[PDB]
Amino acid sequence: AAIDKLVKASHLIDMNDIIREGNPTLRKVAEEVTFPLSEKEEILGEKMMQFLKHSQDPIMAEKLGLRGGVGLAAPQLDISKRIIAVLVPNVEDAQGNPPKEAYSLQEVMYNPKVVSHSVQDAALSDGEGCLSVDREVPGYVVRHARVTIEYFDKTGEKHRLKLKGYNSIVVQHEIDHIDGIMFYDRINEKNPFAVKEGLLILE
Ligand SMILES: [Zn+2]
Ligand SMILES: [Zn+2]
Ligand SMILES: [Zn+2]
Ligand SMILES: [Zn+2]
Ligand SMILES: [Zn+2]
Ligand SMILES: [Zn+2]
Ligand SMILES: [Zn+2]
Ligand SMILES: [Zn+2]
Ligand SMILES: [Zn+2]
Repeated sequence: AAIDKLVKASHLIDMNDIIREGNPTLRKVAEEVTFPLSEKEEILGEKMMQFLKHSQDPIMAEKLGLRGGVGLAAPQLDISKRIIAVLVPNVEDAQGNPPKEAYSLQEVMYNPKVVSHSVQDAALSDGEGCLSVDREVPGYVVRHARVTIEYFDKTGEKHRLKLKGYNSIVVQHEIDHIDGIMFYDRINEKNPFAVKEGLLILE
């Protein structure tokens, strides 16, 4: 089982742990976790966060052969549980000063879901990618501009959070993975770059 390989104390998640487009696990609805968490589930969360951390450190990323990334969902590791990790850094300013907060979003989320959202839609100008998808896929991935989410942390504490902009896009993309939805499911079928009036194009 994947879970045993991934939770071994010395194991670091890398690209070779990521399942590929076509693997049926990517299209399942992932199973809810129960609290208190098993050790495996707690460790998996930690390994997932560490993966993002490693991904974002140019030298660790070079060492492990990782591209930079801000999100990861358990189904991408062949684990059909509702566990996602998100790590969205703030950027340095023009003078090279680090931001006051390292991250605008940093969480391992258990059983996350969208509980409400804006009528307005948004999409990243540059489109979206996927660690599991080894194809070029152009177009606007159309999502909710703003969302309210609930989730539980590793302790079982419930959180409720409003998200907008890029962080909104990120959590939606991850939650989609745990529902068996892929980014290109949300790209217009006739014209990948169609803009419905009022769509927020995010720079
Ligand atoms: Zn591995
Ligand atoms: Zn069940
Ligand atoms: Zn722990
Ligand atoms: Zn490390
Ligand atoms: Zn609620
Ligand atoms: Zn709705
Ligand atoms: Zn993804
Ligand atoms: Zn929705
Ligand atoms: Zn399509």
